[PDB]
Amino acid sequence: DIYQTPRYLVIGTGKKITLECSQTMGHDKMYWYQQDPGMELHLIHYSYGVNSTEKGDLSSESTVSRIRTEHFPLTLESARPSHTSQYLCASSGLRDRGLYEQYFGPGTRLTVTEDLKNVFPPEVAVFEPSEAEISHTQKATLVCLATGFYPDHVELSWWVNGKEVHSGVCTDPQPLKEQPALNDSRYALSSRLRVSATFWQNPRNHFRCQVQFYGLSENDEWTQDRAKPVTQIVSAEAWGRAD
Amino acid sequence: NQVEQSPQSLIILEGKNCTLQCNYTVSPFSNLRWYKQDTGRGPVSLTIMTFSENTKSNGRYTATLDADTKQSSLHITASQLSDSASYICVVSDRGSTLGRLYFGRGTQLTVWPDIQNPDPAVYQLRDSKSSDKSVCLFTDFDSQTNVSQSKDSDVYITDKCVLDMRSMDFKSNSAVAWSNKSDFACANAFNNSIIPEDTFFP
Repeated sequence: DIYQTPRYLVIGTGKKITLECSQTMGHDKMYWYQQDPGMELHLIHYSYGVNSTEKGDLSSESTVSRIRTEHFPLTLESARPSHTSQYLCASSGLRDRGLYEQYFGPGTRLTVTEDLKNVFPPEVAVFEPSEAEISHTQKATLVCLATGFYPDHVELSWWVNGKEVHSGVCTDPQPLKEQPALNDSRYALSSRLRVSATFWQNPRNHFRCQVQFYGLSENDEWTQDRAKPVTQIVSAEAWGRAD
Repeated sequence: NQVEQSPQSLIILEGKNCTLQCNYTVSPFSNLRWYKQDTGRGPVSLTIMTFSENTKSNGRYTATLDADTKQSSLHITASQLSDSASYICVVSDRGSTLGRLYFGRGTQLTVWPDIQNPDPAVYQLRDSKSSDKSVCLFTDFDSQTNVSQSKDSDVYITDKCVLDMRSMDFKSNSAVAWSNKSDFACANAFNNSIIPEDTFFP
């Protein structure tokens, strides 16, 4: 398939950046796109094969290289806020019918920030179903709250009895900004897990809200005397309540 | 742009059909595609059509092309929740390695549940005191109820979300409000919103 690393990247300003892109389908034509969240796909670079390198309809602070057919790394220069967005890698091979189909990678979500001192991991809390809901509907809704995080590099998941669930779960598509008047506002995100009342009333049932946070690496320089806001798991749990 | 899409966005209930439109000025023309892009992910190719083909299907997705009038439509049958995504029309000028791709801005589609038996309520959710917060949950309202974000950097209101209890054949909408400040109570958490008259406030 086609691959991209990193998936998430937070970086201070003025620093060099390289976004890796690999493809093992043996495809010749490869592309790089930039997309602001909610906006169109702007083509920025592409390649025809081994040693081809061309620019797209948007010129940026960026270069690519195609040394090999497999790898198509992108380099972003002196890191500038503007880079904040998603970078999509793609390749097209002759699927059939005389036609080339495009295949896209998972993408890199980049945030560029003034100072890394603005990076903070989330806090996670779980809230138990109200008795009122239980009696009125015979259902039970847990709410999970992730708050106080920057940047928006988060993945929330629910684990019941140690297995991940998707049924009965809804996570906010977009996060909230704690203070929406500030450039580097921290974020909050909310999710619901809904189960039957009897399930909830079994005190053997175990519920976990897990938030994977993508932040700094251990290699990244930290001078802030607080815990380095490294990539980490923050979690919160509840148990069934007989009542 | 040489590729324009219509409408900019629409919201439909599950069960219903809809039609997205693409018009282009790209010349010459070799083929047209429809991509589906889920939030936070990369587009997936749905369908490719050449200038001499009228129509191409992929499951409940059916694309139509009239190369004469430079117009394509994507028709979606029996919409479901997962159909919620951005749909992109892309046009290619030439049918080979040398062709360029032209991307429309895409159409945002949202698919809400069809809630026949609404039971709107605002519950208060305890546990924690882990958080010096109080969590309110507005739930079980039908899909016409609009949830408005409140304008207090103290009072946070999420937009509405659809949850699906697959094994019960049950779907529900919900919005979560909270605030650390003491001046806060679920009775007026959703005041800024027009909640139904019959909303259960326990």
